[PDB]
Amino acid sequence: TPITGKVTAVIGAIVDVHFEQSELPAILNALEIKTPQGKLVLEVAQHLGENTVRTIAMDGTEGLVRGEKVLDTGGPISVPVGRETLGRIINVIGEPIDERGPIKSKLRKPIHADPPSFAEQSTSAEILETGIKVVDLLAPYARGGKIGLFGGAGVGKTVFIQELINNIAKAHGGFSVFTGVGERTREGNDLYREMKETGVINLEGESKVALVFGQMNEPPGARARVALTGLTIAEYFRDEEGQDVLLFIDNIFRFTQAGSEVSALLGRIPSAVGYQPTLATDMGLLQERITTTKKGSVTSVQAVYVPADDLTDPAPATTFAHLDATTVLSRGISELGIYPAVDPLDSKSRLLDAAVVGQEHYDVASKVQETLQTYKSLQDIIAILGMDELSEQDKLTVERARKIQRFLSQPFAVAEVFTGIPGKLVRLKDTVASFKAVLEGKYDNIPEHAFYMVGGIEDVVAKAEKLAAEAN
Amino acid sequence: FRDEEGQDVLLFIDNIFRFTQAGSEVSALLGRIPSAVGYQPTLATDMGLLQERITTTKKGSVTSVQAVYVPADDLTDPAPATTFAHLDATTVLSRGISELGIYPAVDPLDSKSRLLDA
Amino acid sequence: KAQPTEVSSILEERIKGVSDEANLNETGRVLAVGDGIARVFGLNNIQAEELVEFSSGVKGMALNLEPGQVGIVLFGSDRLVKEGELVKRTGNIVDVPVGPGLLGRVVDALGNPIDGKGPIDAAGRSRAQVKAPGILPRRSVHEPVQTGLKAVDALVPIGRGQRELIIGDRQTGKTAVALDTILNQKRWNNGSDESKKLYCVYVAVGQKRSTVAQLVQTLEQHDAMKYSIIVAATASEAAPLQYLAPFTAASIGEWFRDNGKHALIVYDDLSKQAVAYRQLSLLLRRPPGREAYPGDVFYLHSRLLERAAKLSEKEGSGSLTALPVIETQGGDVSAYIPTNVISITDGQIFLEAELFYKGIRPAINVGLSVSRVGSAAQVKALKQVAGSLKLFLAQYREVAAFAQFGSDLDASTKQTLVRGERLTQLLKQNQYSPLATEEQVPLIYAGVNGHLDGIELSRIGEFESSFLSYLKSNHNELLTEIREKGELSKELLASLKSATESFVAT
Amino acid sequence: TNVISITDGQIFLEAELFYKGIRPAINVGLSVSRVGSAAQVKALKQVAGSLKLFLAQYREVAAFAQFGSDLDASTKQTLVRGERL
Amino acid sequence: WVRYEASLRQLEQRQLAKSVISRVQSELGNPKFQEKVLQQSISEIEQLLSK
Amino acid sequence: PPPVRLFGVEGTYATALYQAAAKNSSIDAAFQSLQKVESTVKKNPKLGHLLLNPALSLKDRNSVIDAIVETHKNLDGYVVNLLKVLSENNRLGCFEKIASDFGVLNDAHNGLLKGTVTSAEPLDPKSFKRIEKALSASKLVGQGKSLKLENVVKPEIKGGLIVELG
Repeated sequence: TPITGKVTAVIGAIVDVHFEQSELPAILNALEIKTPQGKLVLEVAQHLGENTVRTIAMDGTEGLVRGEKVLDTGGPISVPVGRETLGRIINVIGEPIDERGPIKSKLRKPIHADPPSFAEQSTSAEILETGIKVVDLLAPYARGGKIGLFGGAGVGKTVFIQELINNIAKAHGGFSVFTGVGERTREGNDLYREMKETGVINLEGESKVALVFGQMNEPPGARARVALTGLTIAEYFRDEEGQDVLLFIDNIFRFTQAGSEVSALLGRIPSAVGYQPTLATDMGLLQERITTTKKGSVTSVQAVYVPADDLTDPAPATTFAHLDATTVLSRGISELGIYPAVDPLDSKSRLLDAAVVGQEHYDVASKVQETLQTYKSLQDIIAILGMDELSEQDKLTVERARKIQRFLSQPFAVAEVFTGIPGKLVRLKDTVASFKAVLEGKYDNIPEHAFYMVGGIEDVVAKAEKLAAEAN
Repeated sequence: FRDEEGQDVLLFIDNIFRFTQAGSEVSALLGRIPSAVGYQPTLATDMGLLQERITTTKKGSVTSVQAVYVPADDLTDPAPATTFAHLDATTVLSRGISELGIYPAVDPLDSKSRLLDA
Repeated sequence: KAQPTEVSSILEERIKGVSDEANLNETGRVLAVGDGIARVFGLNNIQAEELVEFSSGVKGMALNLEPGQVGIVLFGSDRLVKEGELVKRTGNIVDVPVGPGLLGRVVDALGNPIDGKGPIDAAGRSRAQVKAPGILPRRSVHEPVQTGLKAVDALVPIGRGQRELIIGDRQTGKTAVALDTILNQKRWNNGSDESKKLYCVYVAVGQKRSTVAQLVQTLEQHDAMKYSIIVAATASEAAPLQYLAPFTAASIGEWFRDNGKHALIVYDDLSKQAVAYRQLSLLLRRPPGREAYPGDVFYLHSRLLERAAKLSEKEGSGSLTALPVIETQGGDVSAYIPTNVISITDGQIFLEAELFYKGIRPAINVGLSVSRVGSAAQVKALKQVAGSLKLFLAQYREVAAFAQFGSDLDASTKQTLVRGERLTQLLKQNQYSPLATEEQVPLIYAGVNGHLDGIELSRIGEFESSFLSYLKSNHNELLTEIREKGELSKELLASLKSATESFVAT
Repeated sequence: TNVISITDGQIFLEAELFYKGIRPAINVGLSVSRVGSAAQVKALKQVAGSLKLFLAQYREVAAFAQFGSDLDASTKQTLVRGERL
Repeated sequence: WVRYEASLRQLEQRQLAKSVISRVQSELGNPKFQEKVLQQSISEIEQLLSK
Repeated sequence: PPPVRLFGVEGTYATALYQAAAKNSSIDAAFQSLQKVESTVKKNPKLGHLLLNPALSLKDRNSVIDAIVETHKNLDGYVVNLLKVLSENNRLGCFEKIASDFGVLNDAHNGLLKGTVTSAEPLDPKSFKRIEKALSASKLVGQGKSLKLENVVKPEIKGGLIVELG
């Protein structure tokens, strides 16, 4: 028979339905309340007893008359799945946000589903080449891994994700996807535009990208569950399709923020930094679910917007563990003017080892990091006394390090909006050789300002010659 | 022991900093709201009671010796400052630049003795 | 006023009809009230977030439809209200009297006029919390605009839907930055061009009513009230009013932009709106969140800002560009509300404390300020020709970044420092003096071409005025073209070079 | 804090050391071990008894070399010994 | 002159309200509330019989 | 399902009593013992009102409940069990007695004062609310006609504000 429930109370976005019958809706299942403006599905979140279960809204909470008949799907939100998803930017409910109508999905797996099996986890050391210098040498990107770009508020996260998308997708060799949570509306529009223009999603042809957008506008529950819907689409595209699938999550910190906003109204006592009482557990359940098992390859880009620009925040701290190749970008480096903004002394990839990208590459990165750390360590005495007051060896290292830091930025293909230069993708081997040379003084006399926003050391020398022509 | 034997009965406390950690853990473990230190409401009462237990009487004295572990230069903590200004004489045994070539491992400079008069 | 008598008769006739069709027998009775929040029983079938009409006269929203006791905040003073007074269900979600007629009128929380001008017509009364356009109904920033004051605006534009943000200390006059930004709705809006029209609608969230009067007078005297609807929420006004005000501005922005004309908005000090949400949450029953402020601070802030966008031609290619203004303490960029909002808004213009007393009436931290769209949607004068001038702005800002205590390594750095410092002493567009899309590039172009840089730095304060007047009455054709042709061509660059020689001469 | 009050000690691997190239990154000065060499094979002990003091001296000259200037014989010798160790 | 006119117009509504206070006091003072009770009863009867 | 949930606040006990007794007939039977109990409590100013105090001991609470039940079989039915359960669960249920009465009215009587612009204290004990309402109102107007004074119709305030604010 039909299951109907009456909305007993709607407080904030955490609504209550007192399904006054025997078989109450299951936890983590979908309850549908028929608001006149749509299907305000709900996530039955806590069986508060007395035939009352508290739900998280998957849409607007305004105007829900206390006592609306709520019909229960019974199982999890059945996100449509299949190749048909490609080219359609689904919504958090799986509803096709693309004004192309319903998408004919052969099936629909549950949004919530079991994580990868502990014994089905294909360990890999393959490095995916993205071309950006910090991505090139300082922290390799694991092919079919989970690279997290935990970084400050828009201080490079959106642009870095966009450039990486425009880079990897063309040669993705599979069926990628894009999942956003709390995405800036204009940024979401721009991402859709770039995917359409790059040919990644062909409107009337083959599409290698299927999108699920969870922009910040939505209700908190929608913001939290949108990334879960993306992860379900991704895992379905990884096992069933069995081919490499690149799923990128933007501002996964917004998912934790949704958890934080929901939890307080959900009756959980306040936790650390007021964060949701279940930060790590939920973040794992929505992160550990994403992995490249033997069933298929998963390229995961999970940007985390470290609140308060201080990675000491408990949510970013819990985020740091579950991600493999961490490329931290912080406002300190940005304020120096370097667009790529990567904190080279911090951003590291455990995918990078001696036997991973080359003994020479490992030594090059080690020397570069040592030099930059020396510069940071001596910055205090430099400011207090001056460059002259210290050693000429120390002065030489400081000058080389300043040149290296000024070499860290690069022109990215979509960032040409800001720097204005057509984008430059530095070859991994070429970049390693360039850095080894620059530390070794094969171009130590080139100009510092001719080291920023160029390609490899070849473009560096070309820029030095151009500066010799113009600056004089 | 002081009450009965009436001899100058020593008194050593292992880690009064650990004692304070335990007191705060009790307060939080209790329903009480720990706020008379900013993280501890009972710190005043319990710490004062324990310290004033070390008392000198006309019959005799029960000299105490409490060890206030330094939470690595915790100058901020109100309870550590209450303990440090809850005594009279002390000795500072640092592991850095004080255990260096010293079996006593003490720092005769930073030490103090209020009882020290000619 | 016989018209007042007629209005009284019409209103009392409406009231007599209402009484005859009361249809209110089991409607709720306010159980208790306080802090602008009233706990009311009954109202057994009240739709969520619907205004409730209260006997004491002051109405209020109904936020928490708790089990039984439905919580309705009071959008007005409590000295009138009392427990047990009847609570009448308005039956409608909170909707704002919205439409083009509100022009020049200052409206209260839901839209009650407060100046004393009587009724203002309506082109729709929509709910205060509308769902913003998604992906497909959204679009890029393909149409630029002018911020009016040069105000580092050619540097970091403010385009179609550019959700820019600001910050500052108390009495930082960031409000004045907003006011000048609005005044630029007189060099395009006051014409007849819808494509140039950016019908601004400021806000007044929690300001001393005297400051409201100052704003109204400054709007009228410079003839701004012809194009700016300034929704008001007094500090003396009640907390629910201040909290709902940003939603009212959102409603007005929808009523304008949704019609298909390119419109703009500038929320007032939104820190007061956050404090109001704090009052609403921490006072009714909701447990506090991070930074002791209510948990959904980001939710409210987004639901305000995310309403603003730039729809596509599918929706009419209109836009509601927004300039939300947030306030800190001590110019604190690093704060819960400030940092969280800076994630939401797409542009930032940081106003400091030192510079606010150090060197500039604008005192906009050029290096700190940024906008997520510099290329797309910038003044075609400032980029299509002066794109090198924008890169030079970034470069000279980086140059002045290092100009604290380093020695004189060479002459190149010193020359860059002197020229950029003259430029910075120049670029501050004086208060309430919006005049831009005519010689924007001129400052950097002359600095690199050595026209103004040869002048004394202090003297530039009048040299710029003389150069502008010379371009106006002498280079009138070229200056007017730079205004209208939409670009400063190499030929126009040469003619401007000739005009620059003339300015250098006389 | 609770662990450092209950545990045996620490190898407080500060991020600067690992960034300074020293992988593994036991910041020797910030390290600690209550048990110590008494729980060690003395073959290690005969050399560690000097290793610890040499690292300690290097800690004493780290600031002096941070200034990047000359000094006496003991200081320069200590700096070279510490960097080499 | 225009400002004086605007202020006098406001004075008009203020004086109208002030006399309305006396007008309301008349309503209670005169037992037209007796003449109002039957009207209230009839209006309520019609309202209840409406649906 | 009960006629309508009473929104808790120590009304959970009364709601449960209504539901359980509604499993049986236990309708007039339930309300009768409750009415007798409330009358008995009123019949003892002290020791039955001061007996409704938190300070009463658990033995004291059980004993007081037992003594109140000792008035012959005036505590007949499931009300005895409910009283004993409250004797340790929640001491005060005079409001729960009124809530039990409210549930009884909801089961059988219904009706409450209309209001609108009238402050009358009448009742319309009939299931339907489309016929008897007018008769009840007209009768209460033409019979008794007590203090139903809302002072004046709020529309006076409405017009006064409307005119006074342009």
